Amino acid sequence: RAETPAHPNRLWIWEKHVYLDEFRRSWLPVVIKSNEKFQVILRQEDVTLGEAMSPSQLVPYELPLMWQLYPKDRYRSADSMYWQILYHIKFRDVEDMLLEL
Amino acid sequence: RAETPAHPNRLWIWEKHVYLDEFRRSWLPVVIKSNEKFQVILRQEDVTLGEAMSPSQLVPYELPLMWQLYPKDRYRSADSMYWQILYHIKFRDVEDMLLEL
Repeated sequence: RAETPAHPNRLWIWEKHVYLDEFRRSWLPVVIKSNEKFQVILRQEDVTLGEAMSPSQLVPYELPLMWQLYPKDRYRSADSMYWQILYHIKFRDVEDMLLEL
Repeated sequence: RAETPAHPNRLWIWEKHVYLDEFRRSWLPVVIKSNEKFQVILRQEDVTLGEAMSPSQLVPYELPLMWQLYPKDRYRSADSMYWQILYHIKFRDVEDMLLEL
């Protein structure tokens, strides 16, 4: 039930639905709470999915196509916004990431 | 001579020096250019094949077990490496692609 040190470097968007990193590790956004700053819980999920799909065939989105880890552990949105890392925890063979833009 | 735009989304290692894609197409590495990093010539031409090889089976390769195409522009190797597919073409029904680290 503890947090995860090592953080992914990049979170490409695969599907609307699905993000992939450099460890070929699928992450899915499952909730997007909002009040000023929204927050996305990307749960690591198995796949059993494919076909790297385009922005074009994506496309209107609340979340960036890309997510780039910066020197200070902030994630930067493909559209120049910055997202704080809220946690990279794990709860019973369940590994989630919650980003707060 | 013939720039082709839809390149394989997934290179699988069938054996040593034999890859396949989603299409069950044959891709053949003939040259690797150790310039300072890797340059890999891949060329299509189907070869009759049965039981694929195991990674152990194909032994510690020059090449990877699998390349998988990311939305970014590039193929991720089974090793967190990325490869610049610098060209995809055909010279008289002759498919060629170049992959570099």
